[PDB]
Amino acid sequence: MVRVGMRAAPRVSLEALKAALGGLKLSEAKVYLITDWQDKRDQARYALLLHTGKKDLLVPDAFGPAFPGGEEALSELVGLLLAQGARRFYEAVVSPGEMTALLDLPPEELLKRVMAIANPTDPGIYL
Amino acid sequence: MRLERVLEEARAKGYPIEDNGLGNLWVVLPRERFKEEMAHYKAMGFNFLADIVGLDYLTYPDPRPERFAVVYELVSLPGWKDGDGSRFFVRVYVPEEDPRLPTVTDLWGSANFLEREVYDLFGIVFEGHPDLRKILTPEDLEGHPLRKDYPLGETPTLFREGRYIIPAEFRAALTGKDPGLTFYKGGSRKGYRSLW
Amino acid sequence: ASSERELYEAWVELLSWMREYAQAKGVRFEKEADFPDFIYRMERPYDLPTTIMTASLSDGLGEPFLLADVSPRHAKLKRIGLRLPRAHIHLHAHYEPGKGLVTGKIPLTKERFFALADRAREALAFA
Amino acid sequence: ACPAYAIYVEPAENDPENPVSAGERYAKVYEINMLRCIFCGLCEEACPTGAIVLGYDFEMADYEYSDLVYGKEDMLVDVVGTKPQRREAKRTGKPVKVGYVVPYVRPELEGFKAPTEGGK
Amino acid sequence: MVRVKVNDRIVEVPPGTSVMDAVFHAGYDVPLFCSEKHLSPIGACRMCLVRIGLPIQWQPKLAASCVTAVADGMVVDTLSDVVREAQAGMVEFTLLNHPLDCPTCDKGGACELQDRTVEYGLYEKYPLELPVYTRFEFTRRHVDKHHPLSPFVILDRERCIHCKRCVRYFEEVPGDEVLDFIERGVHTFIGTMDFGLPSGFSGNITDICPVGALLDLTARFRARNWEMEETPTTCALCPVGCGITADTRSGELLRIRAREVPEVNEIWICDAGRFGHEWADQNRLKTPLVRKEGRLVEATWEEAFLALKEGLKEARGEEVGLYLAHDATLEEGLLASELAKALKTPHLDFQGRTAAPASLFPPASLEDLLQADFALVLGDPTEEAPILHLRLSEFVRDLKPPHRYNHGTPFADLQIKERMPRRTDKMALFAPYRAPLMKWAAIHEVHRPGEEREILLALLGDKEGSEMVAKAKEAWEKAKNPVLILGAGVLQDTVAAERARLLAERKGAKVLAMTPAANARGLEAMGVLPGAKGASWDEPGALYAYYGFVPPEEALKGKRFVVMHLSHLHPLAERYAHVVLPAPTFYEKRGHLVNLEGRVLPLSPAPIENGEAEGALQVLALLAEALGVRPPFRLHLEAQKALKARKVPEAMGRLSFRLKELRPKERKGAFYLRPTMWKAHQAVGKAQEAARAELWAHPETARAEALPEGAQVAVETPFGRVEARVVHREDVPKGHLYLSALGPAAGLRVEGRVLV
Amino acid sequence: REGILFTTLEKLVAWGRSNSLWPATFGLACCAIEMMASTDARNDLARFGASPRQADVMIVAGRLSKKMAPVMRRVWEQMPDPKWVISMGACASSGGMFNNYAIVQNVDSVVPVDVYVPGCPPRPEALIYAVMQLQKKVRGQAYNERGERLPPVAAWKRTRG
Amino acid sequence: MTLNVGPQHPSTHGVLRLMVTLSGEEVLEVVPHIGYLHTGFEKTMEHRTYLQNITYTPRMDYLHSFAHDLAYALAVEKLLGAVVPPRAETIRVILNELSRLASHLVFLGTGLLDLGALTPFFYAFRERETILDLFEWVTGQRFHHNYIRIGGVKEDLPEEFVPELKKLLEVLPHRIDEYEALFAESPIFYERARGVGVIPPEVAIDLGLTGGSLRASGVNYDVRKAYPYSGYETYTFDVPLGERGDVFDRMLVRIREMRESVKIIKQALERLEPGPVRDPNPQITPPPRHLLETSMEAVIYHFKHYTEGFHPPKGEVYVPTESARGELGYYIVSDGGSMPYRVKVRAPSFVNLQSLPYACKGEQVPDMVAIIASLDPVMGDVDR
Ligand code: SF4
Ligand code: SF4
Ligand code: SF4
Ligand code: SF4
Ligand code: SF4
Ligand code: FES
Repeated sequence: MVRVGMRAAPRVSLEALKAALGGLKLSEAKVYLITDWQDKRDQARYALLLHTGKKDLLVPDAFGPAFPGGEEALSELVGLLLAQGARRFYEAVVSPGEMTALLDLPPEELLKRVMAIANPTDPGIYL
Repeated sequence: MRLERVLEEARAKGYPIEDNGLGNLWVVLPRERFKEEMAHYKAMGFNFLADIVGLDYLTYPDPRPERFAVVYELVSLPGWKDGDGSRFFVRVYVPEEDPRLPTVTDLWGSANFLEREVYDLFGIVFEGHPDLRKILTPEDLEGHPLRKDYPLGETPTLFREGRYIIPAEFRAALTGKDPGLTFYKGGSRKGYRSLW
Repeated sequence: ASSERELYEAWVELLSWMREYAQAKGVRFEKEADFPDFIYRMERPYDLPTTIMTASLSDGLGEPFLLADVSPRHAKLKRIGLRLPRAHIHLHAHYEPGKGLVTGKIPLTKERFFALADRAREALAFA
Repeated sequence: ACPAYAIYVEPAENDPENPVSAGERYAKVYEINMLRCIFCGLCEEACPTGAIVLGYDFEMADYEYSDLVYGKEDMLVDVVGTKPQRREAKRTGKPVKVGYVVPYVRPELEGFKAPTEGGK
Repeated sequence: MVRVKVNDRIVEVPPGTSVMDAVFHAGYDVPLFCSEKHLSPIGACRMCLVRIGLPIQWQPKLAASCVTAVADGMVVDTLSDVVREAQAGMVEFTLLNHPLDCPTCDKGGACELQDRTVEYGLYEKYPLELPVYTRFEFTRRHVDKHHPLSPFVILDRERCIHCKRCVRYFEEVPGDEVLDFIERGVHTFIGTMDFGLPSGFSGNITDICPVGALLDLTARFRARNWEMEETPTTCALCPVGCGITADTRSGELLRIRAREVPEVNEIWICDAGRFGHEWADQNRLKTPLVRKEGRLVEATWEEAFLALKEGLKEARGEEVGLYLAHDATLEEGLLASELAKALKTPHLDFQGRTAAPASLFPPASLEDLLQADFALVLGDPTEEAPILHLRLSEFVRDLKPPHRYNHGTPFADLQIKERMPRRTDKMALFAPYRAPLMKWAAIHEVHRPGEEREILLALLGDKEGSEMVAKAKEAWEKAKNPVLILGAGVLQDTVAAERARLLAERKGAKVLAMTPAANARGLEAMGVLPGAKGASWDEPGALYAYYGFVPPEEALKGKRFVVMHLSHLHPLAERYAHVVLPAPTFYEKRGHLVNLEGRVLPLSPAPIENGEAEGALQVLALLAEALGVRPPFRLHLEAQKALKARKVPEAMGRLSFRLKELRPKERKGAFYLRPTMWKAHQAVGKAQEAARAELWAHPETARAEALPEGAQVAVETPFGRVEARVVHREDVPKGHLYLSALGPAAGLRVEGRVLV
Repeated sequence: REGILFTTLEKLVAWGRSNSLWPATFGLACCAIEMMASTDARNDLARFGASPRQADVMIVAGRLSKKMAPVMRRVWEQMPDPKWVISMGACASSGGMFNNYAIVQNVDSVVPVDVYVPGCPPRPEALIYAVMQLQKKVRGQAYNERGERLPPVAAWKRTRG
Repeated sequence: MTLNVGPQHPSTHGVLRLMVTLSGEEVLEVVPHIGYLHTGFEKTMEHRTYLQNITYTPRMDYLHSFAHDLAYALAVEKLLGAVVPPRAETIRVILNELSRLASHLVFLGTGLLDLGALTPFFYAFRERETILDLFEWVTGQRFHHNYIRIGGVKEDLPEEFVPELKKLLEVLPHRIDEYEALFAESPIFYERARGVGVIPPEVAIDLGLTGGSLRASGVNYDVRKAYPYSGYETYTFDVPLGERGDVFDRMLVRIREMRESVKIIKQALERLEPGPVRDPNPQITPPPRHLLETSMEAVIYHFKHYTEGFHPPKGEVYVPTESARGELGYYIVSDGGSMPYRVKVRAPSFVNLQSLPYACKGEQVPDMVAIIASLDPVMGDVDR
């Protein structure tokens, strides 16, 4: 597993992600959005784990309306997953306290935890 | 009467016999003799195959011979041709690094779905099966959910102002290998049984 | 008998006296404990005049120089006692009907109590 | 006691001058997530003081998730209504009528006023 | 080993075994109140009662398994109808006078009484008979309730079951009888005539109490035992790195407790460690600030990285200072080290860096200090390395590490007798004042600051010391296997430290070196010390700097660009700093530390509310970009790879690292900074008054500088201006002023003045 | 034209819809059987379609398994447009008493929820309360706790896509 | 034509997915696909107290829930060796059979609707409503009632339950007959159901079809009879049977079962006298609520019981029970912890389904619907 990005910094993270995906076709990939708090999307923060199936990618919590210009970044993220033909979007709910510890765990463990907790989600809510 | 003929047979061939005074009885056959012996079991007059119950003993306080163990429930229906009402468990231990076991599909078509379930939830593959397809867990689910090393997968329960509960950090109840909240546990909390 | 009731009423009485000596000298009074048979009384009925089981007079430092208590509504051989901390001093109040509140055969008047409390404060109270 | 883990209680110390409960301790927060809640009443059954006791209201359907996590001050015996009910009854100024009637209220609910039977 | 059989099973077990421990070692169990790990069993609560045979020949009356020795070929019965009946009985006697507080009790889910009662209690009498819980239908004992004993400790006299655990503890382990029973019979109760609860170790009794009589006030009425998320970690407040457990629920630190780890801290924590948690979850900085209009502004991490590229665009790589925390992780120390290798710079240092590296000396293990023949002490153990006080309390009573059972540490160590006699001849202590421990030191001397060096010289034998110092010399001579313990004055002055190094080298003798920095020896071991040019942590040398703490103001003054990575917000920074950033406490960190004994310890992260805080690993990684260098470490795991390549051992492994280099610094004697337990950043809440600064002077010289016994005096140090209550002490050398060094600035001698 | 832009006309159509609210039930667990009670007592609702095509109101009644989510997704998408979603019971609304690998911990993940209805199962009359809610919700007669008036159709608010 | 009958549509009942391999109007083979309701109790319950689990037990077969309640309660009581009071046992047979009448009422309501027409769902619903009102009266809940306890049952029956059980016990004989009246003399249904749905006993046995859809093909096996538990051993008890297993016979058998159930209700109702209601062993049963204001031991045990709960011996256990869907039982592995080490639930509805590719093989398509309703599945039991 690769880890790119840094916590709480939306535009740098988006530019880096755009760099890293490339001409990879995503039709068999699974997209996991890691967040705390089910109800309130307005003050939400978002981290992302992408399981391509041939390799995995982690981004910390740099996304969402929680940070300035963050909403537009999450929206373009999901739009971009959608363009490469990613379809299967999932939402994972962690304790705020977890979020820092979760991404400091080793790749395999973090990934199994994420797939265990993740809820199938409409890509449209992040647009 | 058909049960006696099973136990008497197991004692001679060196098969260990488990008994709880609740009225439940087991017979553990080795891996080798399993397929054939059990073929003989249906042949022995065993109409009905009730269960295939998979067990993951990873987190069980005492050790057992191998990590996973499967229990079949064989019976002869009491209202049929000549039914005893003889019902009993046959247990077969299975290696962690070798989740193999012959199906009794040929024998009972009961063996069909149940062995598939035990494949889905635990990694155990059943030989000679018509179709081992994943049964229960979502198509794109990765792994085998009910085996102990696999997360129950809880999500925090949610309240008002930054307030959360993490169930696994909330739990008052202790498991078998749990210490408890004092220096140790003795007595009833190391296990208890009333005496009728 | 129903002497019980007059006892609880008299207990309320003694509490009143403690509160007074407290304000008078500018020295702390404290309500120590309420009745389990009130707290943990749920729907169950409660007729007692107060819900209060234990009280004390503390000095500046909060260490008590005088202690006072009554039996729960449900206990055998009901008494109200007084204890002087550190001094090994124990007193038992009964109630004889028509006479009043007595320690054995000696009447327990408010005055007697105030004197006992002052001796207590001056001797025992640290600040 | 809660199998759904739907009850959050932040605890607190009674003020001698002006008390809340009968011990030295009371409930600073009581939240219940109705959406998390399964409605066993293991909470009531666990409750030592007969504090928490399930009621009679069912008209609690509401539009927003977080409006559905009830607090202490929505649950006390004096209160008549559910959240959307009461909110409609303020935005209308037309009083609450619950859509239920009972023969009587349990001993454990004592103080809870309800429309009953022909007792009224 | 002595052959014992408990119930259905047989055990090997060393001769001096407590029957209780042979019981538990066989994997059985038996009620336990008065006896405690590391405490004298005295069959007191009489819970542990079992049966013993010696041939089938049963003894007439029951043995308290806690206070019974084991004999060769002995039998022990714990499940008999008669035993279980007796156990139930003692339990009923204990429950007899108790208060009825479970729902409302802070002892909540984990009460030795609750659990023992539910384990062994109500024996089965012989159906669905309707049975009675309670026989006794009379009035209970009612006494004083909810009584604060100290800003940190609360007392319920009703709950107390009169095991001896707290009083026993106070006399045996810390050695301060500030607690004992009062009257007798059933009237007996806990009280004190020493009101403060004076000891700096007082909070452990909260852990020991099998019931809720003694509870932790800083964490009173917060959450129930089960309800906390409990984060096992290690305490970074000083170099001994006790195991702790940081209870947090909903982002906030509720309560710190002791985590037992018999190699180093045993079952005990110090008051500053445990109650000094008030500040970590309390008032803390959650976003990056930038200087815009002569002042600070709340900003994105992005905008501040722009600011950061900007401020370093014009900067050459040897002008940058790199400065870490006394508690900085091995990963942070190592990555800072590797980045300053890459970016050629002469000055990188850490907050409690001592003129002489603690690496000079061979690390000593704690149990080595148990086995040693003599202990030579210069510096104050109580204040500099606090639980060392307690291990020296083990040392003095001749106690030595127990045989290790299947339930681990013995429950009743037959080896600890109650009320033990103490040797004064086993050690020599030399302190700048009459140290607390001077009670137990026959050879003991109050010296003054920077006088260590001359005691050490005397020990080497190049001159003749006082009566005391010649006695000390001679005892260390005759000492076959002594340990030398050295403080700040030793370690903060090159020559003293070298003489120590020398003496302790000549006789093959290990050292326990008390650094004002917690992670000092490891940060040293990751190669974080100043270089040739030599701007040190307190020196205004660099032109551009990164700071992980708050420096002397004389250091900040002058600099071109300054970037601080803190947890709370300092006033000293909003007038001197160009960029501020959020950091996690050690409570919420993840990474490694090195003990003053050379052991590597884990910090797990606590779910405290960090806000948008980030570990220094990430910050350094990000600060390297604006400078051109690409860093070798980003995250914890890769940092682990590089650490492991660097050959730092598994956790609980010892790291061996010596060093032979000194950086001396002159020390300007007017004021001394007394090394203190309580840390400056800890004075919040109830720790408010306890972490107060003090100024001590001999009443004569006090009188000269006009300093009254209760007064809050203003003081200026190069380390900043601190108010301090004035305490008169006749064991303090005349002509000096001891100011509480509530930081890792301890043991430094400084200019300054009492401002009026 | 979505029921909009004449004060007379939109109100008229909006009643039309609210009182017409045409439930398309999507049964899952025991909650579905608790809605089959609702079928009895019912009086703007309980004619179906049943076929999704023909209905405005989608009733999610029961635990929605994770494997089941993409299905319900298309059923919702495969509804005509002026459409509403009621979420019935704890399992649906939040994760319920089953907090785990198996089950969606809020149905609002996959389909835009209009109204939520707590209970395990909720009494049927509560679901009447919810359709009266949703009745009066599409009348634009509905408010949350913050003071805000609520939109007739949620999933007029999600980005489709 | 491999026709794809979807998950929830079109009226393939209870969220099943069916790949009817079918050319024409017959049925070649249906390749069944399940798992859409999988909640994962067997894992979840490893994380709940034995008490806590009693809230999760009714929730699988939600029609006959109390059979879950009964099976689990029993297997634990056995495992920890608890003694259930006679009046509790009687009430448990009453509730079990009443919940059975509820379940059955539902089964035939849906069946008659499924192919054939609408009307009789309503009368069955009326009687079911009287039953649910009974349950609400006693447990405060419609279903998923948290009532049964490892000792016994949560509390006693109120004054008003007895009178109301009689009312329904009065109308039901006439009532059950009215449903029967329409059916037994089946107008179209006869030419609709008599031929369809083939069940050989030998294959029922080979594929393991236990659940009362077994006796409709002429094998005589009832758990209340074959392996008696709760004192069914002591009742006047008729077990209805079928001739050759079709749709029709299954369908009537359960209707007979309803009057016999009602006869068990009346019978048990006769034998009921005042007493206590759960096993007083405090290890097993939380203290009386009244003395929480007096006894130390009470409070300790209350607190402990409702937090940690209790620890049964290390052991495995299982007991068989009869639901309206067949053999049900809990296989409980306890490790001596406060929560079960593992609970595997023997799901009758799960084994019963191996015989549908068999059952509807060669049948009609309109009938392929009816032949499903006739097998009476409940998916909560299946997926689980
Ligand atoms: S009824 Fe009580 S115990 Fe049960 S889920 Fe609701 S809050 Fe929890
Ligand atoms: S000390 Fe223990 S037994 Fe007593 S009230 Fe507290 S928790 Fe209960
Ligand atoms: S206060 Fe606690 S530790 Fe001290 S004697 Fe009493 S019960 Fe034992
Ligand atoms: S002795 Fe040192 S390491 Fe231990 S708790 Fe106290 S400050 Fe922390
Ligand atoms: S909320 Fe309750 S009634 Fe509804 S599906 Fe979930 S378990 Fe069943
Ligand atoms: S007597 Fe207290 S444990 Fe031995």
